[PDB]
Amino acid sequence: MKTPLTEAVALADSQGRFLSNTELQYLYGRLRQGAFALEAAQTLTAKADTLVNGAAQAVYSKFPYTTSTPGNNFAADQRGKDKCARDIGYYLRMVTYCLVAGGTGPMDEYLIAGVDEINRTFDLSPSWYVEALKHIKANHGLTGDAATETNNYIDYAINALS
Amino acid sequence: MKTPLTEAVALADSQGRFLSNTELQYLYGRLRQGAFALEAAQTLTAKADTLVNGAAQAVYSKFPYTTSTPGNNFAADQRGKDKCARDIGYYLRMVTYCLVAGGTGPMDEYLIAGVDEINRTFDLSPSWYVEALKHIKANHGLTGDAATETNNYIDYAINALS
Amino acid sequence: MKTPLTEAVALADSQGRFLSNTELQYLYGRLRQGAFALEAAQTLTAKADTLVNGAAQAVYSKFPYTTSTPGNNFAADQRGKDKCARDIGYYLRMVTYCLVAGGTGPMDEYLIAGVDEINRTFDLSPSWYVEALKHIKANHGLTGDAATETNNYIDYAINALS
Amino acid sequence: SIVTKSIVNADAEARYLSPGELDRIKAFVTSGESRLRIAETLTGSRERIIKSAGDALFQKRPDVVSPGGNAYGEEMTATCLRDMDYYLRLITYGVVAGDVTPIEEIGLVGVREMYKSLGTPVDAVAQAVREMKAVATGMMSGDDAAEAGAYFDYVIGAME
Amino acid sequence: SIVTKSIVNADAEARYLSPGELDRIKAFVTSGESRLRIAETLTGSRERIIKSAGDALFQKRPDVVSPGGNAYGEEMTATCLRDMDYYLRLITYGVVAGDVTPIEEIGLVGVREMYKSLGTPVDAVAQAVREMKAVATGMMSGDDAAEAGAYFDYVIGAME
Amino acid sequence: TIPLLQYAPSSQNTRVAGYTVGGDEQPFVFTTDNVISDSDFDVLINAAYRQIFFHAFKCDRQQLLESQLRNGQITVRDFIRGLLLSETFIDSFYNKNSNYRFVEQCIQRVLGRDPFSEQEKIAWSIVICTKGLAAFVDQLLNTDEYMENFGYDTVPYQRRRSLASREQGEIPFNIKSPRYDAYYRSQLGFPQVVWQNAVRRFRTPDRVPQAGDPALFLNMARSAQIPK
Amino acid sequence: MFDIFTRVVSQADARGEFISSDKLEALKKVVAEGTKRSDAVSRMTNNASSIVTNAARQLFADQPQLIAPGGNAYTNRRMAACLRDMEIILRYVTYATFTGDASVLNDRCLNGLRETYVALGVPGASVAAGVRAMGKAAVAIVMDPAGVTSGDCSSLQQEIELYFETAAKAVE
Amino acid sequence: MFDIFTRVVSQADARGEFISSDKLEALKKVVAEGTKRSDAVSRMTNNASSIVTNAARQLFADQPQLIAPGGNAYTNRRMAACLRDMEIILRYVTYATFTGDASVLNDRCLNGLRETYVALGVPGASVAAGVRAMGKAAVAIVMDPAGVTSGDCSSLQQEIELYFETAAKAVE
Amino acid sequence: MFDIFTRVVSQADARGEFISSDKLEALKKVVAEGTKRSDAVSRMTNNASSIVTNAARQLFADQPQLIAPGGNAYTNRRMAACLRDMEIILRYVTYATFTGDASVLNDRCLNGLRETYVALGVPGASVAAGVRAMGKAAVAIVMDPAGVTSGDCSSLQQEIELYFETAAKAVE
Ligand SMILES: CCC1=C(C)/C(=C/C2=NC(=C\c3[nH]c(/C=C4\NC(=O)[C@H](C)[C@H]4CC)c(C)c3CCC(=O)O)/C(CCC(=O)O)=C2C)NC1=O
Ligand SMILES: CCC1=C(C)/C(=C/C2=NC(=C\c3[nH]c(/C=C4\NC(=O)[C@H](C)[C@H]4CC)c(C)c3CCC(=O)O)/C(CCC(=O)O)=C2C)NC1=O
Ligand SMILES: CCC1=C(C)/C(=C/C2=NC(=C\c3[nH]c(/C=C4\NC(=O)[C@H](C)[C@H]4CC)c(C)c3CCC(=O)O)/C(CCC(=O)O)=C2C)NC1=O
Ligand SMILES: CCC1=C(C)/C(=C/C2=NC(=C\c3[nH]c(/C=C4\NC(=O)[C@H](C)[C@H]4CC)c(C)c3CCC(=O)O)/C(CCC(=O)O)=C2C)NC1=O
Ligand SMILES: CCC1=C(C)/C(=C/C2=NC(=C\c3[nH]c(/C=C4\NC(=O)[C@H](C)[C@H]4CC)c(C)c3CCC(=O)O)/C(CCC(=O)O)=C2C)NC1=O
Ligand SMILES: CCC1=C(C)/C(=C/C2=NC(=C\c3[nH]c(/C=C4\NC(=O)[C@H](C)[C@H]4CC)c(C)c3CCC(=O)O)/C(CCC(=O)O)=C2C)NC1=O
Ligand SMILES: CCC1=C(C)/C(=C/C2=NC(=C\c3[nH]c(/C=C4\NC(=O)[C@H](C)[C@H]4CC)c(C)c3CCC(=O)O)/C(CCC(=O)O)=C2C)NC1=O
Ligand SMILES: CCC1=C(C)/C(=C/C2=NC(=C\c3[nH]c(/C=C4\NC(=O)[C@H](C)[C@H]4CC)c(C)c3CCC(=O)O)/C(CCC(=O)O)=C2C)NC1=O
Ligand SMILES: CCC1=C(C)/C(=C/C2=NC(=C\c3[nH]c(/C=C4\NC(=O)[C@H](C)[C@H]4CC)c(C)c3CCC(=O)O)/C(CCC(=O)O)=C2C)NC1=O
Ligand SMILES: CCC1=C(C)/C(=C/C2=NC(=C\c3[nH]c(/C=C4\NC(=O)[C@H](C)[C@H]4CC)c(C)c3CCC(=O)O)/C(CCC(=O)O)=C2C)NC1=O
Repeated sequence: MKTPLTEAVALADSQGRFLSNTELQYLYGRLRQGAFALEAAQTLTAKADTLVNGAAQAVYSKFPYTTSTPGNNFAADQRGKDKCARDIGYYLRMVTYCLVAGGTGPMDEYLIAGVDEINRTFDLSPSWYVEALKHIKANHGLTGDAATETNNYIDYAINALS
Repeated sequence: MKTPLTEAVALADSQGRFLSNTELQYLYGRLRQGAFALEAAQTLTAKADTLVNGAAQAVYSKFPYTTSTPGNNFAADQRGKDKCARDIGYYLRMVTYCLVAGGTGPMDEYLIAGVDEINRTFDLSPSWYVEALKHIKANHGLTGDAATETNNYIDYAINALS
Repeated sequence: MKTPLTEAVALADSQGRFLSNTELQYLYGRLRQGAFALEAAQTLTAKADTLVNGAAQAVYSKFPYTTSTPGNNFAADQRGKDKCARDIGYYLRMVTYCLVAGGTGPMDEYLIAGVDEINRTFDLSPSWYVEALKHIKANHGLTGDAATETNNYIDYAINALS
Repeated sequence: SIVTKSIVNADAEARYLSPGELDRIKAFVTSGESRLRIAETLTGSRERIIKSAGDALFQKRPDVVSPGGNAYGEEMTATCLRDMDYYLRLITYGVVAGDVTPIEEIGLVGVREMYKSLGTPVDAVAQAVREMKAVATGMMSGDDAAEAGAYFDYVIGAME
Repeated sequence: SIVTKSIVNADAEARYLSPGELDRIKAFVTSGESRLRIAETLTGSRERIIKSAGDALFQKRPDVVSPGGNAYGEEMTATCLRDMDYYLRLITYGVVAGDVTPIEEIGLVGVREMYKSLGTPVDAVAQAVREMKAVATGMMSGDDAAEAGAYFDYVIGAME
Repeated sequence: TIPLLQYAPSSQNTRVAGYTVGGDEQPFVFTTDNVISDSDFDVLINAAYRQIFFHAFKCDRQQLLESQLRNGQITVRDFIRGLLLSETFIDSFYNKNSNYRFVEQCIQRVLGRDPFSEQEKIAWSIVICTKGLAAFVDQLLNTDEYMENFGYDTVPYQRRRSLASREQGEIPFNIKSPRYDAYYRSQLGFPQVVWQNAVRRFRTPDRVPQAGDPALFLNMARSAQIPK
Repeated sequence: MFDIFTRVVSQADARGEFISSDKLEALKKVVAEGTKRSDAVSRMTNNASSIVTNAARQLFADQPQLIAPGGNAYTNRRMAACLRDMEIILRYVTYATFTGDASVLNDRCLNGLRETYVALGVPGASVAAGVRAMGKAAVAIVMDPAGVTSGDCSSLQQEIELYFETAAKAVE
Repeated sequence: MFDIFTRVVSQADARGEFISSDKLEALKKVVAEGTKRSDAVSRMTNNASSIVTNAARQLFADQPQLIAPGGNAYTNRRMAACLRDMEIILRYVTYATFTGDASVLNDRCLNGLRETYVALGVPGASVAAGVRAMGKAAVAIVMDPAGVTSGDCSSLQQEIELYFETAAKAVE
Repeated sequence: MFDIFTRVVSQADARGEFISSDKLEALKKVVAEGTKRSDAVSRMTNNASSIVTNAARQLFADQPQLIAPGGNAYTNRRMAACLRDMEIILRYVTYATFTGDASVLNDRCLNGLRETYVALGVPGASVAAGVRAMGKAAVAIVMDPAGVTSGDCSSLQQEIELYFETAAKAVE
């Protein structure tokens, strides 16, 4: 759970010392971040369902073979589409959780830490999720510094994928 | 390099003792294996080029999208086909090397140890290589116990892939 | 308990992998060994009592002082002879156990691991047991490859003694 | 049972048993062999009845096993299957006795008060006996399934 | 208990409780805390007491587990350990009550007639309680072992 | 930086000399001295990962530490320290467990032996907070026992876990000591409702043993040994 | 950590005598069928990743509460650890049927993992059902003869199902 | 090891949905008062050695049995360990009011130190009274104004006294 | 880990006062007889291997079940471990009578080895009888005069038999 206040406490604890001005600098910086990041997370919460459906449709558009071939890993049947838009919503929910938490900790603990072996065991290409995250980071519709750090979290998920 | 004589020497060395009858049992067993395995490796050496082309054609048949979409990971252009039949021949050569060596050591050191991160970085689906290895293990045309242990090595490569 | 199948499982477990063709080579070799070794162990079971008495008489012949001097370590009295032919039969029984088990494990766990400190504490010369094992390996009366590996186990006991 | 009911109904009326009641007792006495066969059918396969009926119930009504429901957890699901076992045992008693006075007189009088004091939805219990009836009448011949389904029908009717 | 015994002994004599009996009840009332501590010591480690005492008993008296004895077989040895569990439970009751009238008034009156009707050697049962006493007084402090060994002593004395 | 309060060492299998020849149940030893191949280094690295934190995921692995290890610049005890001060080991082990529980877990893994008593873990637990986890790991690696049994380039392992000519040795520290304690389990709310078992766990109430039945003690009656 | 042969050796040493003849005929028949034991073991081993993926595939279709948020196998890290736990159990089953003794399976998993799953909050029921389904699929994969000379596997289906049921019951 | 934000994130993930709006307004007010919270923290942190020395000063004036020979804090080494234990407790209080959650204070001290003081023979009552007096002096040092702009210090007096009472009750 | 002198020092520190005079006269007599304590300790130490071999020699003559196959000390490795356990017990007895305190013997053996022998399946009775016979032979070897100036060793036979009985009772 790599969030700034948690890791500041971990630094001060591993050093064995009290808190210094460094952690207070970390804190006024974190409050500066959260002062826009919480409203941006609320805006993503508002636009979430349409973003999930648009990402799923873009993923079906770029990879049309997954809709066609019979296979339980592919979303040819309906249960594949339910499970697969479910993990689209999982990715978007982890993006909002990292927007609230202020660090890549929630996605690192809920998504990243086992995603490679899961995609290895289940024959899931990570490029599908890369395409979906690219569609989300194109279509989230935020502006300014909140948009840049949202794109930062999504690009972090992309780099963790491939 | 997990080959039986090497690992017998490693056991006797880590125990700090001389060789016992256990390693000689390992040895008469290894010679029993090699007495057919060397001729089977020669037969695979004979049928290698047609097996490589047949595996590449079966891979293009089951995954027709890779021939169509533009992308340097896909074998749409000609250089993709050269590199990709090159790694077909790589897989077949590692199968023959493990047939000669008598253990999964050569494929474990030359193929398996980094294949997951390579397919992660390069957007290569391992299912392509699984299809190719399945075509090879169907079409190698050996018979008997040599055929069973050849299928064992190919199935080991499949399980290491996904 | 260094037996071939046990140590193959230990290798595959410490490596963290499944079983490969190496352990199956170990297995067809172990079955090849046991296919004569079990009948040789039965033949030693048949000739055991006369071999024990002959080894005890050869030990009394080469070391005649042990029958003469008063001492509880020496077999001058009758209880020394009972206990001492008992440990002759112990050595022969461990030889048969290693013949059945297919490795030096049973003698290594039942005899070898403490024999040096026991002979140190009890004033027993190990050369007595070396003479007895030499008489056994001369007079066991087997033939062929079973005889060679029986002599291998007895020579292993000799080298572990001195 | 049938004999108890006929004796009591003639007993309040200060009369003997009428001959129609007597051939009723006679017909029940002759049909007791088929009643005992249905009872052995229900008794010998109680494990599969309780298991499959609990499976189909929790498939049908998943909220009582979800956190928040009554039968949530290991021991609560075990007590739920125990209550289903109780009701199958009373079904066997009512099959043998030829009437529902064992079932009613043991486990149906204050069933609403008891399951209201425990916090249990009684409709889900009716669904449990419905799935028990489905598995049990899937296990027998036609007239045997009808005769057992009469008592299963009485239990689900006495629930609601 | 102590209070029952004092009340009955004053009750036959048609008198009230004498002051010496009253300070007896008072001293038992004060020592009840140590009695409850001995009871928790005996209760919490009953598994190891029964297991180790059965092991030492069958080591000491192997003929009752040999074919021909009473406690031969799986269920017979389980019933033997159950009888030892019964006697350890009565030991705990007698420890709390401060007197042996729970132990005697539950499981020691017709013990000879019962174990003669079952075909059981009573000396081997006395050895079972002896090994239970050894494991239990090996588990406590000195005065606690003496106070528990008094009741264990009463059980082995009431056997023979 | 006051000295530790002195504590009793309890009796253990490691405390005796022990007279064992090379058996199977003796754990495999991995030194950098007898291994030089790319192969053998990969096998050693996976063995050290297995010993320090039961399974190592691909994100869990440290490219820096293994990369330094194949040259020879870094000794295997420094690789052990790099795994110990690693952030994923701290996150999985130090954050979730209690302090005393963490000291217990890490002493088990690094020294290869169980802690002698609770008093020893209490004694060692003060170094962690007074000086940081880095100084605690530094104080734990340079003791007499680690330097005597493993040293600079031997991967640590459980010492005399299994006895000679025994069927069952001891529980491996990996399966025995989990990653987090019961407190963190209570934080997760982890006892999950399983209705699909209670269909198959359900036995008829007549078949269930009661307080007069000897079926409760039957497991003890079959677990106890009776001589012939 | 015992073989079949070391098991007979330890029993004969506890008896204190030599090995009797009938045990040697039993071990001769074991040496005749030990390769037979092995053929199932190798065809069991080659399909191991398919076995664990199909087992988790049916299990998480069967109990969707584990995939549901707040479930025990919900998190990606925890789900990878779940597949790791299953693969470990299958590997030690293959080891025990290699050596022909359940003592390796006992030694390596059983005595600790029940307490581990209690302490972790892991539901023992789901992993018990998963090991049962994995064992059913393993015997189903082993028994089919595809490109194999006809032979009798009847005893060895017995032994493999014994090992799987021992694992599933020790898990609980 | 949790923040305020990670606490809301874990609760929203256990719910399985997105974060509701009222929790976001609560977190916005938390982000507005988080600096509030921590100026308070900084003036608590700067006087920490004075706080622990005055706390031990009043405690050993109050209970002279600890200073008396045979007392638990009598020996010079033990007395230094006592001041170390108190300073550690104050430091983890400052950490918990930094992160705004009591889970760090729970994680780092509470579950083990009660059993530690039982096993050591340390009287839990004296250290409980010392943590209470230290907390009273800490709020008394935090609440006074000396050159600082007026602020809503009071809720945070609520939270700091909560953390100190949690520490004193977990010590017992 | 205590001496005689450190025992008096710890008791005087728990009292909190200086050492009283009668304890100092007792320690002066201890310093006069401490050499007396230990020349014998030296004659106990020099014959240690003979003591443990004669003790095991009488014990395995007395209980032939341990030497019998299936017995606890039957196996050669186990028999060497048995002689090692006995020699360790004798060595810590010699340490405790060197320092003049039983706390070293308690610290190094007693609290753990009873549970060790329970968990191992070691019969505590045989090793208790062996430690008793070893102690009887040790006092018998210590008490005889063969070229040594005569002295009254009555309280040191008392102390050595105390240490041996403490070891035998802690073993059980
Ligand atoms: C909270 C973070 C989180 C993630 C990311 C996650 C992914 C995840 N996706 C899974 C399956 C899946 N994932 C997909 C997704 C797709 N397949 C396609 O064809 C589409 C391109 C894409 C749609 C987005 C599908 C269809 C399945 C079901 C296939 C299966 O049986 O394993 C599974 C196996 C569970 C199961 O079999 O039902 C996991 C663990 N789980 C998590 O807990
Ligand atoms: C000796 C063992 C060994 C293996 C297995 C191996 C694989 C391997 N394949 C690669 C690329 C590749 N692999 C493929 C293969 C395919 N793509 C397809 O569409 C087909 C389905 C499949 C044909 C078999 C292709 C087309 C490339 C070139 C793509 C690239 O730029 O990275 C690369 C990156 C090197 C490069 O970019 O040229 C490696 C390392 N290398 C090795 O040394
Ligand atoms: C199963 C493997 C095994 C072995 C090998 C074994 C040897 C063994 N031999 C012993 C004694 C002995 N060993 C001997 C043997 C001899 N002395 C002679 O003069 C002859 C040359 C030779 C006859 C073979 C004798 C006479 C004793 C009794 C002497 C004694 O008190 O210690 C003892 C001490 C036990 C005792 O004192 O009775 C052991 C442990 N024990 C084992 O469990
Ligand atoms: C609380 C007072 C109390 C006692 C003591 C008691 C004993 C009691 N012991 C019984 C059986 C038994 N009890 C034993 C016990 C022993 N046999 C041996 O060899 C050992 C020496 C010994 C135990 C260590 C055995 C073997 C039986 C079975 C007798 C039979 O099956 O014929 C039975 C008949 C079956 C049953 O209903 O349990 C009773 C009632 N019941 C009581 O209420
Ligand atoms: C060599 C023998 C061996 C076994 C058996 C073993 C089990 C084991 N499983 C664990 C976790 C786990 N095991 C499971 C498995 C499951 N949970 C479920 O929900 C399902 C019911 C089941 C899937 C079949 C899961 C999900 C965890 C993760 C718990 C966590 O990380 O919080 C842990 C905690 C540490 C960690 O995985 O990284 C251990 C020690 N470890 C061993 O060394
Ligand atoms: C590691 C490489 C390797 C393999 C693969 C191997 C297999 C193998 N299986 C054999 C036998 C056999 N294998 C089977 C197996 C079966 N028959 C059935 O009908 C069942 C469905 C199935 C088991 C499920 C049978 C029945 C035999 C008969 C001979 C024997 O008992 O070994 C034999 C005996 C010798 C021979 O065939 O030449 C071999 C070689 N040997 C090796 O060295
Ligand atoms: C990070 C969390 C953490 C806590 C809380 C902790 C407590 C802790 N306090 C200890 C000792 C102590 N703690 C105290 C404190 C007190 N005793 C008294 O008399 C007073 C009631 C009180 C003063 C407030 C004393 C005197 C000792 C010394 C005991 C000794 O050395 O024998 C010890 C024994 C080891 C040692 O100090 O050097 C631990 C582990 N350790 C930790 O790592
Ligand atoms: C780590 C170094 C550091 C410190 C020390 C720091 C403190 C600090 N306290 C502030 C505000 C404040 N601080 C307080 C604190 C209080 N007012 C009261 O009346 C109470 C008694 C007391 C709390 C107990 C208040 C009320 C404000 C008003 C502004 C705000 O809400 O931040 C601000 C707002 C920005 C500014 O003042 O320029 C700063 C900088 N900032 C830093 O970067
Ligand atoms: C410093 C204090 C200390 C003590 C006391 C100690 C005892 C000790 N005795 C042991 C074994 C043993 N101890 C005995 C001794 C006996 N068993 C018998 O049958 C006789 C009753 C008795 C001979 C007097 C034996 C036979 C074993 C071997 C058990 C085995 O290896 O399976 C073991 C198991 C590990 C091993 O020896 O190699 C320990 C830890 N260890 C210590 O570190
Ligand atoms: C470390 C090397 C060393 C040894 C061994 C040693 C022994 C030693 N023992 C002595 C005395 C003595 N030692 C004994 C011992 C005993 N008498 C009995 O009858 C008892 C059975 C037995 C005790 C159990 C006695 C009685 C004396 C008389 C003188 C004295 O009190 O010291 C003395 C006095 C000075 C002398 O004898 O010249 C010496 C030197 N001194 C040394 O420097």
